[PDB]
Amino acid sequence: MLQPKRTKFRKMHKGRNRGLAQGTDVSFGSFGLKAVGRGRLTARQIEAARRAMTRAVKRQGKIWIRVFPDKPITEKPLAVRGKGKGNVEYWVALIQPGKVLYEMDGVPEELAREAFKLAAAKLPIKTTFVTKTVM
Amino acid sequence: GSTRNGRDSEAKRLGVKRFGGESVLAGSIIVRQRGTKFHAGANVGCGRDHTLFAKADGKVKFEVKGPKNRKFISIEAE
Amino acid sequence: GIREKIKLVSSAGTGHFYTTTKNKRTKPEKLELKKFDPVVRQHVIYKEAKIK
Amino acid sequence: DKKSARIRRATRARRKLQELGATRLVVHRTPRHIYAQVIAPNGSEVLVAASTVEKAIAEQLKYTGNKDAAAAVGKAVAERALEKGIKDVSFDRSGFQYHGRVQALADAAREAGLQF
Amino acid sequence: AKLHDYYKDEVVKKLMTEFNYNSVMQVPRVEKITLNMGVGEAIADKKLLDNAAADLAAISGQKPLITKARKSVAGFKIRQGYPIGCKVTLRGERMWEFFERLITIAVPRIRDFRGLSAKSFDGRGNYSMGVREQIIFPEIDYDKVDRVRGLDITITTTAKSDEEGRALLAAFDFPFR
RNA sequence: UGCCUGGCGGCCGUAGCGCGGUGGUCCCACCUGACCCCAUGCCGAACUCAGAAGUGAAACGCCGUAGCGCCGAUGGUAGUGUGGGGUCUCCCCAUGCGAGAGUAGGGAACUGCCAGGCAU
RNA sequence: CUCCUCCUAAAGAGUAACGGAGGAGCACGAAGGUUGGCUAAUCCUGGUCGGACAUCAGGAGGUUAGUGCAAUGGCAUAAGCCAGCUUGACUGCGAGCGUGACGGCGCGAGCAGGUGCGAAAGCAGGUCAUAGUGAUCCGGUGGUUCUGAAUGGAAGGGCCAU
RNA sequence: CCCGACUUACCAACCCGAUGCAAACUGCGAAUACCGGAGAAUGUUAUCACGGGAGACACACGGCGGGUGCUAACGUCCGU
RNA sequence: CGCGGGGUGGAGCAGCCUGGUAGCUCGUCGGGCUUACAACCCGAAGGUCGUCGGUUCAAAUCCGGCCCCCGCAACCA
RNA sequence: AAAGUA
Ligand SMILES: [K+]
Ligand SMILES: [K+]
Ligand SMILES: [K+]
Ligand SMILES: [K+]
Ligand SMILES: [K+]
Ligand SMILES: [K+]
Ligand SMILES: [K+]
Ligand SMILES: [K+]
Ligand SMILES: [K+]
Ligand SMILES: [K+]
Ligand SMILES: [K+]
Ligand SMILES: [Mg+2]
Ligand SMILES: [Mg+2]
Ligand SMILES: [Mg+2]
Ligand SMILES: [Mg+2]
Ligand SMILES: [Mg+2]
Ligand SMILES: [Mg+2]
Ligand SMILES: [Mg+2]
Ligand SMILES: [Mg+2]
Ligand SMILES: [Mg+2]
Ligand SMILES: [Mg+2]
Ligand SMILES: [Mg+2]
Ligand SMILES: [Mg+2]
Ligand SMILES: [Mg+2]
Ligand SMILES: [Mg+2]
Ligand SMILES: [Mg+2]
Ligand SMILES: [Mg+2]
Ligand SMILES: [Mg+2]
Ligand SMILES: [Mg+2]
Ligand SMILES: [Mg+2]
Ligand SMILES: [Mg+2]
Ligand SMILES: [Mg+2]
Ligand SMILES: [Mg+2]
Ligand SMILES: [Mg+2]
Ligand SMILES: [Mg+2]
Ligand SMILES: [Mg+2]
Ligand SMILES: [Mg+2]
Ligand SMILES: [Mg+2]
Ligand SMILES: [Mg+2]
Ligand SMILES: [Mg+2]
Ligand SMILES: [Mg+2]
Ligand SMILES: [Mg+2]
Ligand SMILES: [Mg+2]
Ligand SMILES: [Mg+2]
Ligand SMILES: [Mg+2]
Ligand SMILES: [Mg+2]
Repeated sequence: MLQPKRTKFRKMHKGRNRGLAQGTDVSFGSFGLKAVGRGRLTARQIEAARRAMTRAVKRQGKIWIRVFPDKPITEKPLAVRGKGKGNVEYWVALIQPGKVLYEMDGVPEELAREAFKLAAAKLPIKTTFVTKTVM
Repeated sequence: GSTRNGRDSEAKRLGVKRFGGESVLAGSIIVRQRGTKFHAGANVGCGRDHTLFAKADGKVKFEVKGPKNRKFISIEAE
Repeated sequence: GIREKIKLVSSAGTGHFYTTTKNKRTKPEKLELKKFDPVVRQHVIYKEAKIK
Repeated sequence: DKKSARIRRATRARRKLQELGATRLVVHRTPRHIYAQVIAPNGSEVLVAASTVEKAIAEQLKYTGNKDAAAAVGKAVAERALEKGIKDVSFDRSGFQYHGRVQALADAAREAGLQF
Repeated sequence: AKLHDYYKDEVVKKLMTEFNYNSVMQVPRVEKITLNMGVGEAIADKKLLDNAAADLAAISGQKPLITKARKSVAGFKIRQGYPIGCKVTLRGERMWEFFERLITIAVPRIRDFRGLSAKSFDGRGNYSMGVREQIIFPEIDYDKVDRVRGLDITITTTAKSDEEGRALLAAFDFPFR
């Protein structure tokens, strides 16, 4: 479960999530899982997908996670009415279309495709399989 | 529960009062600022709170001058 | 607010006084300064006294 | 660096003089020579000048790098300025201490007639 | 003065032949000699700093300058501005006389002396050594000392490297080991 | 008229660093002494004074050199004012404005006043 | 619950919530004026006690320091550091301007008188700036070419300082 | 005993190269909006000042930019 | 949940307020008295202060979280 | 004055 070791501030404005992603190329491995949709990825989701991927490849090759959950999300407890911002409960990464979420190397393409499909089944956002390009 | 926040200070109405090319009388405030984001040029004074004000009648002129690319305000005599 | 108010009384005998404050615990010595007396219209010596 | 230190020393007074729009009497001192210039308020035009590297001044001096030479240069620059009809300048010690040769030059200029 | 004349009359040509300098201004020179006493016990008794300064003045023939702490340090219980040392800077004739005295009298009187280390160079041709006891200087009377006191001696040289610094020092018959 | 140097400016990295070379008649610098004018919370180091034996070593100036800094299009992309639309958390269309980053490329400053030296 | 700093705040000002974060209710006759001078943190190497960290020397570095106290905006011509002399932390005024519903609050050249520092040009009407605060009434103290219930005084009142 | 000599399941600070994120980050930086000047056309002076008379100081929804809430509410609090 | 108060040698309790190594009683250990034990007498040791961060030249101490404990309150229909 | 136990 990824989460910043420390932060300047405990709570963050909701903000919005417009635009296209930066970091749209396979930069470290040979294969990638890329977001086609827009949304939030919780640390639990990132880790559930990481587990699925890693077990699919039998801990062979190498795996990079290109996104990090650095945005804290607060909630108000049940049966509370104002009275200040709620408590931080989990952490998310904001995802825009085109964002490469994970990369893989050191395995055959068919196995990478299978592992990535198993991983995408854990995620709330539509994704697509990509490969490294020379330019 | 309750919050430990909830405080603020009154707005200080700083900023540029007379923009480039405006005709002003001597004494007119040109900019209110904390410290010297803008610096005093010809016919301009810098007060104790770093307010820049006209020392002569004329037209406001902004420029960038010197080795540090600093911003100066002067008054062109009209 | 440890500093106490004091007056500086003109030595010219006019009764003119300035007022200020003083940390009496750290500087027990009497304050003495040359200041402008507008009654005689000259700078003269002014000496510390009680505020009233 | 000595030169950079002296330039830093001189900058505040030079900026004040420029802001005041004064005509400068700028002095430059070296171990061997001393120089004086009268510079217009724009800072880029020289009205009169005098130094110990001029033959007409150096030929009358035993040594060009002492107080006597400084006084001669001050007198000469003041006379040339008065001939041009200036009469009103501000002294610019250029980061040198107001002392010794620099002071002797200034005193000679004052005696010869420059008002500062 | 004697060591200065010795420098100008033999050491310059020795070093010029040794290092093939193209200019006499390239020859390493002895810029200054700085003596320092780190009297860290003055915080308990400032009079110890006074005694150390008197000893330094006797040794160098010059009034020492008291040196204060640059910043507060918790480990040594010192606040910024606490007087904790004394130093003397020697140049010119005083430097040369002290250099001669140290070479010819004080250094031989070092307890169990077997030569000074040749590795005590900072990398730029400056030498630093530590004197454990001030009594090696005849200007200090062994009977009137209230406490043994050491010091640091730094010879600052215009040499560009350790080899040139050690060559210059050895040209004066420095007692290297 | 040209070359070199000093002072004061304009300008404020295309102008600054680095690396290599080079200059002492003059100028500059280091430099030589200091009882003195003046000075060191010690030190003639600095400041100051009196000088001119030595050296361009350092510094400085000049020349060369893209290893950097710096500058930098065209095109596209992002955003966006107004009007319209959709599957409306976000977008699209018409019109107008149009980056930042990156790419090609540029690039080892230019210049005014006065003074001095040399050649002419 | 009043005051200050940031963000929210949509690149002029202003802008709400029991929105997100921190501070004030002082300090200083020098920590104020001015003249002259100066430049940081951190690390590496060498050096008696001395060590991770004391003082010394050199190098790298270039403000990553500093600012009487929050935060922001500033600061090398320093507003940061040191020293000499000092009281401009002056009195009367004030072109003009900013900011407020108002009461108010703020910036201000320049004029008169007297002053400090500087050879001089000049700078100085507190402090790098922005918090450090409390209307009116009622009274207290000093001053005063004002008033003084028949008149001279006095009481009380006004005005100025507090 | 002082030393030391190797090795790492190893952890690895600094620096170098590559990849993202920020309301309280900025070596860049729009569109708009705002201040000022000039010019034409148009507009029943639409502007400013002073004076007589008020009402009003419970707002609602919709668009856009946001805080809060769950990018919940025919929710709540600002800007337009 | 809200408001307070706390956490320091093996046990109970001071110091905290207000920044510069922290103590008492019982207990433990060694010795002594006793035939032996207890009581008694002499001597000695034992905690960087609940856990982390922040401020600071320096934190048991000040500030901010987190864990455990105690006491109040958690209501009108 | 204070002397418990095996
Ligand atoms: K050296
Ligand atoms: K260049
Ligand atoms: K704003
Ligand atoms: K002062
Ligand atoms: K002073
Ligand atoms: K007003
Ligand atoms: K009265
Ligand atoms: K009557
Ligand atoms: K009266
Ligand atoms: K809303
Ligand atoms: K609205
Ligand atoms: Mg936004
Ligand atoms: Mg983004
Ligand atoms: Mg504010
Ligand atoms: Mg010299
Ligand atoms: Mg050279
Ligand atoms: Mg373009
Ligand atoms: Mg561009
Ligand atoms: Mg170059
Ligand atoms: Mg605004
Ligand atoms: Mg706006
Ligand atoms: Mg409004
Ligand atoms: Mg409102
Ligand atoms: Mg509010
Ligand atoms: Mg408070
Ligand atoms: Mg100064
Ligand atoms: Mg008026
Ligand atoms: Mg006057
Ligand atoms: Mg005077
Ligand atoms: Mg005041
Ligand atoms: Mg101050
Ligand atoms: Mg302040
Ligand atoms: Mg009453
Ligand atoms: Mg009567
Ligand atoms: Mg009467
Ligand atoms: Mg307009
Ligand atoms: Mg109301
Ligand atoms: Mg209302
Ligand atoms: Mg309402
Ligand atoms: Mg409303
Ligand atoms: Mg909305
Ligand atoms: Mg309806
Ligand atoms: Mg509603
Ligand atoms: Mg709604
Ligand atoms: Mg009831
Ligand atoms: Mg029993």
